Amino acid sequence: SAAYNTATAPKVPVSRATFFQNTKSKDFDFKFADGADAIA
Amino acid sequence: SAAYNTATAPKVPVSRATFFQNTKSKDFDFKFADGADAIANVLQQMEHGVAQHQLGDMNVRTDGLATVSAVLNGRKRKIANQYMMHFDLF
Amino acid sequence: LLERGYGNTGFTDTYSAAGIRRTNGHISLRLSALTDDFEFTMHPLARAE
Amino acid sequence: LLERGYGNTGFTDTYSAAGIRRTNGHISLRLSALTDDFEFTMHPLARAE
Amino acid sequence: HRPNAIPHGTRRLGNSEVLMNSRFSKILDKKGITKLETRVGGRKRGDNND
Amino acid sequence: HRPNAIPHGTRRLGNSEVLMNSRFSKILDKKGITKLETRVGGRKRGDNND
Amino acid sequence: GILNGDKAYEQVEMGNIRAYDAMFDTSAARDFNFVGVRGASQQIAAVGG
Repeated sequence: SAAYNTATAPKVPVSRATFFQNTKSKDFDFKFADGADAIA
Repeated sequence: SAAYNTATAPKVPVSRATFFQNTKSKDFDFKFADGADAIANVLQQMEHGVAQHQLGDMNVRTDGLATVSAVLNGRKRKIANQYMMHFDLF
Repeated sequence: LLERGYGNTGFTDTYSAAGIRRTNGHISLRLSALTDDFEFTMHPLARAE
Repeated sequence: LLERGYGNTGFTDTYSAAGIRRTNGHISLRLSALTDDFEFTMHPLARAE
Repeated sequence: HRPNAIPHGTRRLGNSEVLMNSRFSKILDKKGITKLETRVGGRKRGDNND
Repeated sequence: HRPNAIPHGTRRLGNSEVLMNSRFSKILDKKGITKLETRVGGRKRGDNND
Repeated sequence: GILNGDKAYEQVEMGNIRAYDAMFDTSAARDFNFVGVRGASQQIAAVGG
């Protein structure tokens, strides 16, 4: 569209996990307490 | 069958992956371009925007013995290992 | 160039299974320093779209 | 405080792809020493039953 | 550094090539190296005598 | 140890904080440190003369 | 946030691509963006100074 492009090869598909560390432990699952009342 | 055998215990089953390294990256999947025409194939490889062998991986301009190289990168301890491939120009 | 031998050791020509056990540090430790999870991050087959 | 520069090296301002290849040990080796499989063994959200 | 070069090589050996030599040279009990020692190993003829 | 402290920090930096500095300082070819050397770098005026 | 050591994203090398982060394709990534590779590369390079 009025701009001339240059041919190129397909690039390596990457996601977030390629570059950045997941700082969540896969060994220790901290559990949470129930409750839906605000005074409680 | 005329040969006397000796009893023995079963042995540990092994495959190729027990001894030899798979030198294929499981993190980076290089993608490929479509095409089934041969004249188109010449045009695809000759684009200035792509390179088959990098210029640092080609000792082509020698009086005989042109070599083309590759590098194996270890992703754990970050040690590399260079491999060559020798062609003749005689 | 220096040549190898069984100088003043009790070693002789054993079989491969017994020998590799006898060659403990020179095979196990050397091989650990020479190895990673090698992979090819390069590519010889590049075509434009 | 000491300033960085291309003193007596052939280096100039290259592009990012060619430069990162040129900066081999200062990126690959430094990053290996600064990284583990970090995780959070702490917790900010604690409620009694 | 250890002089470990590739004849007819294409690239200069980088830090990741000399890191392999460094890992291999620091084996337990110096199992990755050949030692050197400085010791009398000959007799140079003395100057102005026999 | 390297003096690497956190201003307004809450905890004292433990062994796992100085282990990070130790790993980073032992890079190949001393790529993780800035060197120091002892050498003439000035001229103190001699006592009882000019 | 924190960079990674589990992958060799700094050793990927492609021919005749001038920018480092032009080697990577984030169209299919649901959690990652075109500004997430530019930011990652700026942190990758800052490690080497």
